[PDB]
Amino acid sequence: DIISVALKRHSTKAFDASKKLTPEQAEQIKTLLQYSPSSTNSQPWHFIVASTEEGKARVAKSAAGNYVFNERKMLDASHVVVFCAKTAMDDVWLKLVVDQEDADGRFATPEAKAANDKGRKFFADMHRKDLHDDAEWMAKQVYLNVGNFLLGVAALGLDAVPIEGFDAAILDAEFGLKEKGYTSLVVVPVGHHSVEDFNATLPKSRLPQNITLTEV
Amino acid sequence: DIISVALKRHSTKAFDASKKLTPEQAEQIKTLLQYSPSSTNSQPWHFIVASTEEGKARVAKSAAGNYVFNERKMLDASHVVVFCAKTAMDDVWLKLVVDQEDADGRFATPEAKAANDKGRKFFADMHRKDLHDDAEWMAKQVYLNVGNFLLGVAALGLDAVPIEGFDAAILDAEFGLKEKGYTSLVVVPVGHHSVEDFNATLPKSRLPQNITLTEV
Ligand SMILES: CC1=CC(C)=[N+]2C1=C(c1cc[n+](Cc3ccc([N+](=O)[O-])cc3)cc1)c1c(C)cc(C)n1[B-]2(F)F
Ligand SMILES: Cc1cc2nc3c(=O)[nH]c(=O)nc-3n(C[C@H](O)[C@H](O)[C@H](O)COP(=O)(O)O)c2cc1C
Ligand SMILES: Cc1cc2nc3c(=O)[nH]c(=O)nc-3n(C[C@H](O)[C@H](O)[C@H](O)COP(=O)(O)O)c2cc1C
Repeated sequence: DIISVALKRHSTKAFDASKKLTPEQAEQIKTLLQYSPSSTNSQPWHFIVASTEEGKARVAKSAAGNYVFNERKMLDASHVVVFCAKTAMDDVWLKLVVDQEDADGRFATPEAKAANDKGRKFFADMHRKDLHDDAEWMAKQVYLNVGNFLLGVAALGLDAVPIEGFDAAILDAEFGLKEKGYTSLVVVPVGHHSVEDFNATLPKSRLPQNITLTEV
Repeated sequence: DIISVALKRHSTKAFDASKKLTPEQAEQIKTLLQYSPSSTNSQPWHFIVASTEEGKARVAKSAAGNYVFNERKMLDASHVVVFCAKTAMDDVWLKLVVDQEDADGRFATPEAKAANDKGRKFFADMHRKDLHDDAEWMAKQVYLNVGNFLLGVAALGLDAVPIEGFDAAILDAEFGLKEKGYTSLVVVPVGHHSVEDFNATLPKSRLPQNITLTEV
């Protein structure tokens, strides 16, 4: 199932504006973003899904300067996801993680809740106090979600492309992510490709396993 | 159904050592690692898949210090992959990627290749000179590959777990990395779950969409 899905999914370079997402797939697109794994269930992310031609326009302002080639993907596609990560990891936000676990039924007795809180506060203190790469630590959790997402919509029969070529500073101001405490990382449109997408036609290229893989 | 994949996948806490992956799953292990997307198709990664008990043993040395609780996962699983990323982005890896694309037939005229090649060195030079996030860029792409991998193995009917609690320095010395020009980031075992894995039983926990998601 998944092997040939991974072998034909491709970064679409041109979208068909009229092919809109099913009312329900517009809710499973929501579902794949939430139920993705994260270091100690940190989930240090926030998502802005733009489905309107008012919302899709505000994001595409980001694709300025040397990013002009990525703007039609922002507009022509039906549903545009903007991946964001926390700037810094506060104590109350990790309190929110465990309490949500508590309500969802992961702990029998109270002892386990405290333990996880500090199993989390071990790794958190490891990165936010000793290594001082918490921003980057949290960012890598979201690129994992990106990867989870790009295979998800592909198997769901939807076209998509991941994009980093955008001016984060404006997208941060446009939706005030600096004020909330977040930073844009990757913009993934999803929709349906036009035959104006020259990548649907071209064969996939990877480097051979003898270069990339080691068996022991 | 891929949505049911995201709702039934779980971080396995105990593997059954007997149930080994079939050689076809053992040839499918490699393709998901190979055919994952990449920013400018850099693919700044290397994978060590350890398939026999002595190969699995060398990896499990990482989880010997204050990470012992994660060590049996590396021991009982059948195929253990440790994701690695390049230290620094050389010019020749940019040379081999595009040359490999040319060999697979992506460029009609030679001019298209050169355009593709430096559009790559636009992002590359930006991260190695302008941004200073030479390593962190070569790290986030493989966390993305992890994400693609974690849903692949779930949909493949396989049990898996991401691991960060390991001594990167030890495993890098163990297989003589960074001299290689690579770095361990995450260790992913995959195999089949044992009766001792009480994570398969617990209800999935996430933060509610009202917290993490904004529709515009
Ligand atoms: C998986 C598991 C294995 C064993 C031997 N037990 C359990 C759980 C259990 C309880 C709480 N948590 C918090 C937690 C959640 C996520 C992450 N994370 O992946 O980050 C870390 C920690 C995890 C597992 C459990 C329950 C509910 C009752 C009993 C007696 N047990 B257990 F027998 F101790
Ligand atoms: C993090 C990330 C960022 C990307 N950014 C862009 C981009 O800015 N512009 C673009 O045309 N493609 C972008 N891509 C698509 C890649 O060029 C593409 O995945 C790679 O060439 C392999 O092609 P494939 O998606 O068909 O496997 C990005 C991919 C990733 C993973
Ligand atoms: C990057 C990453 C690193 C992880 N490292 C560990 C780890 O070191 N030990 C562990 O028990 N679980 C680890 N996990 C599993 C997470 O705790 C788990 O994904 C999270 O609690 C949600 O659980 P789920 O995988 O069942 O959806 C890791 C997960 C990710 C994504």
